[PDB]
Amino acid sequence: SKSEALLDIPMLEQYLELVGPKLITDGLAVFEKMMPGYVSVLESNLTAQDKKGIVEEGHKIKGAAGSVGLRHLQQLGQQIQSPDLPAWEDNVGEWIEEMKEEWRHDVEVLKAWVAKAT
Ligand SMILES: [Zn+2]
Repeated sequence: SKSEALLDIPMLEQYLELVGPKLITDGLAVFEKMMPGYVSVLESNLTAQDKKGIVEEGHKIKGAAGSVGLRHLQQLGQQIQSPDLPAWEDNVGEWIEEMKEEWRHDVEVLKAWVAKAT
């Protein structure tokens, strides 16, 4: 059930048919190199209590993750960039830490899925 929950399987299956696995795996390699810096910027903005900085970085990750089918990371970045939500002030530091702790795992789950599908 982890593949279904963390990845966008319909999008990935259509992508495999249209482009093949190489564009997905190359995109994923770029995502892995940029994510350490994206999460560090989220954290430094959280410390500075810079709301615009946090929302801007959330939006960048949302797009980045959605491009490679990381549906749950995309949903976290959607929540991070949504200060209109009643729970935002209470939970944005929790969603930041959740992202920090899990993104490498979510990348390993997509790598395995692409390996099995191909
Ligand atoms: Zn999570």
